Amino acid sequence: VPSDNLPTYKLVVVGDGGVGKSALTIQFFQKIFVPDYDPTIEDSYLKHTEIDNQWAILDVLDTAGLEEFSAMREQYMRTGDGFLIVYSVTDKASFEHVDRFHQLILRVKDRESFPMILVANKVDLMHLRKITREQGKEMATKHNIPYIETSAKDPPLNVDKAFHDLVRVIRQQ
Amino acid sequence: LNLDSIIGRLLEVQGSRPGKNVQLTENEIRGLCLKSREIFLSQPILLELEAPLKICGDIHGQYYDLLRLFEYGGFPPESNYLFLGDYVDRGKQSLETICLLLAYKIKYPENFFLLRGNHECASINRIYGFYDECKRRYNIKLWKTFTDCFNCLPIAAIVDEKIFCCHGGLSPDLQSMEQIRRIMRPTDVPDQGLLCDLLWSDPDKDVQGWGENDRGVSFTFGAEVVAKFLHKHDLDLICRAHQVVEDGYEFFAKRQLVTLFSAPNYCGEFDNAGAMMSVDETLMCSFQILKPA
Amino acid sequence: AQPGVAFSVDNTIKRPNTRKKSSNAEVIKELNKCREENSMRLDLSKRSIHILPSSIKELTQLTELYLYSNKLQSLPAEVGCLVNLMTLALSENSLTSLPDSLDNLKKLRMLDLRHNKLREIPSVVYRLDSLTTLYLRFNRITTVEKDIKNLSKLSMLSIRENKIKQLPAEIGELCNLITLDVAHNQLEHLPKEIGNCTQITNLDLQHNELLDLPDTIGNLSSLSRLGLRYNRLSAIPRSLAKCSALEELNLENNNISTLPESLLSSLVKLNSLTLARNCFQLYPVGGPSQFSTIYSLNMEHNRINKIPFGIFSRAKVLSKLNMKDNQLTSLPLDFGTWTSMVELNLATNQLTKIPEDVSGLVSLEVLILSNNLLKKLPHGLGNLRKLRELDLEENKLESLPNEIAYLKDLQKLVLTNNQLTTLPRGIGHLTNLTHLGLGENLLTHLPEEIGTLENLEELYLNDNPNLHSLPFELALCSKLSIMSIENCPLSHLPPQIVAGGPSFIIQFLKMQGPY
Ligand SMILES: Nc1nc2c(ncn2[C@@H]2O[C@H](COP(=O)(O)OP(=O)(O)NP(=O)(O)O)[C@@H](O)[C@H]2O)c(=O)[nH]1
Ligand SMILES: [Cl-]
Ligand SMILES: [Cl-]
Ligand SMILES: [Mg+2]
Ligand SMILES: [Mn+2]
Ligand SMILES: [Mn+2]
Ligand code: NA
Ligand code: NA
Repeated sequence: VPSDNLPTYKLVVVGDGGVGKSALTIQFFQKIFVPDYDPTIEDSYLKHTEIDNQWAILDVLDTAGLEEFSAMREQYMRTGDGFLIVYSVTDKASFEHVDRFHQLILRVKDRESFPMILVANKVDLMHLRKITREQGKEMATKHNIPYIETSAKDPPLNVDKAFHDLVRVIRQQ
Repeated sequence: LNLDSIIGRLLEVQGSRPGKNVQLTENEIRGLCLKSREIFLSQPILLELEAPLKICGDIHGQYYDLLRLFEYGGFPPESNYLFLGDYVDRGKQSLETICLLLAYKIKYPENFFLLRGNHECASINRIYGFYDECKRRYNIKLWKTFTDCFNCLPIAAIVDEKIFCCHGGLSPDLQSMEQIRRIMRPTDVPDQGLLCDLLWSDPDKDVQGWGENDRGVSFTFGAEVVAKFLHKHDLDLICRAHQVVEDGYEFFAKRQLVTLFSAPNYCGEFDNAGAMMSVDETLMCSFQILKPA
Repeated sequence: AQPGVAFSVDNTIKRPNTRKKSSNAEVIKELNKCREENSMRLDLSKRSIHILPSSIKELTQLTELYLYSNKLQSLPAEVGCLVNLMTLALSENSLTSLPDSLDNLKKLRMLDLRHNKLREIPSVVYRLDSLTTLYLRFNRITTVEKDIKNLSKLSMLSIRENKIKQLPAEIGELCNLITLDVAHNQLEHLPKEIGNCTQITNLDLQHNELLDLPDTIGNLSSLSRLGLRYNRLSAIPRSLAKCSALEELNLENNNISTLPESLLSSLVKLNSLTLARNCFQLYPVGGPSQFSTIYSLNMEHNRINKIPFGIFSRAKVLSKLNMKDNQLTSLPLDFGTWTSMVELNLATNQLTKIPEDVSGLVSLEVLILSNNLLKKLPHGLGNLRKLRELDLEENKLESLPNEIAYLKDLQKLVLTNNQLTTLPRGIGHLTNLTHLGLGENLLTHLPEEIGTLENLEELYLNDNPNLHSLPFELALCSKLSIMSIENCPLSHLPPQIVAGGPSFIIQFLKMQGPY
């Protein structure tokens, strides 16, 4: 039973197209893996959940990765309290565009630092992996942000932890 | 698939002694599941329906009571129908019940609608009858085909912008109707969350706000939660099922919510009546009662 | 006209029974703050706005207006004064119309009308010829008027999740379209003039009622994403071969029986082909160069009666083949040449034997042979040293070869619904086996070598009427968490113990055994 007048954390998932932003989000909320690719314009999801024995409302904004679908992306990012920067370990360009999304977050929020976590997705595709764990930790340390590896495919890996850790950053806990 | 022969054979036992089974072939039942599944996926998960319409609650395999509903309200397509789920389990003829409903869904896809109930779930109907009936009369592989079909049923419906329909009830996570549209199909029912609450939650006159449900799953919600939900979304009524009520229908929160249960003499242990709700084009709602026979 | 709920009960008619001024005061304050700062962007989203105040007419400097997630049924005519507006975001409202004054917005590029209640495209939208992006997803639209030709600058048009039955031929005048999404509608045909939209790279037609595709579809030479699943397509046009940038051709759930000969050979970027849920009785005709680029081939739920010889001779990267639910009675003679095959599904066919040259599939990790007519298994099955999953459910297997002990990587072995009486004593060499399904069989006993299955977690012995006892060595399976014994009498065990279930049974074997 949720408490009354709960805090809402507006989490925004950003990253290049096809990295798995929607699959991670649907896995987090519906606990299923969606194998088909349908490009996102914008979708939002809401749940009440208890993190570290503190109740919270999680409003997750799932944004567009494709440039053709990316109109109004900055407005949806402007409303966020924290960000998941997602890239696919099988997509080299998605890893190289982390710098661009890091800059966009700070620019849209008009701050020098902001809660964000680097998410390396699709680690279940070991034979197709092109970005090493060391490269990811180097990128995260360069931006002074946490690093986590996820997989939206069943059985899911670190999917709930990624969203919960971002809430922990926002709380400063 | 010859729909008319299947429907005719299902309707043949009208007036016979209660319990007389109908023998469809395994490939005929498989065709009903596969063809109805396609239609469910071709239609929204949040149905937007128009009156006139007749709305029915739990059937639970009581096939001859289902035939009484159609005889009273008019067999399709004489009247439009919306069922709120729980078609299998508990009763003795779940196969006949769901096969006729699926046949009508294929025959009249724009005038006949079926929502998902908490018993349209593999983990639930494995325990409470449908698995045993499928195994006894056919095979377990057919039971899995039903599960694939159930996993694509729509979850809720809104009639003429004013009546929100679902099997169970409200959810603390239900803040916008678009959240329902974002539920992906095919899907199983999770043990917790939005889709779970829509099929499992119950109203409670004693609870203020949200409370724990004695079912062990989902929540209970009070009258003020109902009032705030209707005001926020500009709705007039919540129409749900899920709970057995003595008169077949029962009001809640000053007639802001109604529970419909359409299985008279439920499980052989209750002395309850069944009811459907008729909604005319002006949204005037009346109740047709099935007394326990 | 909007009806309201009432109840005809008790011989009468009964009816079901916050701070709007305060909410509108906060909106007015946000409007004044916008002019004082002379900001070019106004965010009034998620403010429960039903009627937008007419004071918006003063904010003529606006280039972006965000009003999504409100309760707007209409927009005031004063919005037409915002002649500098470039973005109008109105998703998730209750809009049924738009004011004619919007034609003053000669610089509008983005109009987002997703999740509303439009029964038609508002007539003023057809006059906004400056638009480049138009979203109309999740409405109640049935008709696209011929006036759509006025929006010739559109590069993105999405009208999915509506009730559209036909598109006008004037859709061909949208020559600047890059993405066209008309999924989840009721289209039966596409106008042949769609071939004039030669810049389209993404065309989504999934979940319609399309009986065919126009022969002009090949004019979309830059098409890289094409959605065709869940339609009624009876054929594929030859011109589709010109769309050589297609990375995937998924035709699942249609009525297609053939493909144009050598069509796939022109799709040189094709990494996946799916012909599932169609009417194919034979493979796509055309030489093996048609399968030289795909990694996966899915042809489940068809009527394919034979796999041609040498069909995969040039399929070097084809590692997944799904042939479930077809009409296969035998396998080709070069079955053993499928050395690239990693996952093979031959379930629900009429196979009577698996050939001995299956040993050539050394890279095979998943082999699914469920619902066939197998009476035995070849000895060459033991050469599949990489096999993790072997599914043999619903066959007529009367025995297992002793060479099954060589499957050192086998983790899941499903033998449900067969005629097995005993298991080879080499079954204990499958050290990685975690799942062993032996239900619906005729087993008289389990070999004592079952105690060498150190990783056995799930064992299924249900529906075995002739299994009267279990070996004491089964207690040596320390990870055994699941054991199904439903409809399994076990006569040689005490009836109170078998009624107590696997917990009492495993402990009996443990406490009444020599371990
Ligand atoms: N194997 C595997 N596939 C994954 C994983 N995550 C996503 N995918 C697949 O990759 C594809 C793209 O996923 P999706 O969530 O749609 O990507 P996206 O970031 O939302 N793209 P966009 O921004 O355009 O909407 C889908 O086919 C999805 O099933 C993963 O962890 N493992
Ligand atoms: Cl409607
Ligand atoms: Cl409100
Ligand atoms: Mg996405
Ligand atoms: Mn129920
Ligand atoms: Mn029920
Ligand atoms: Na959800
Ligand atoms: Na069909």
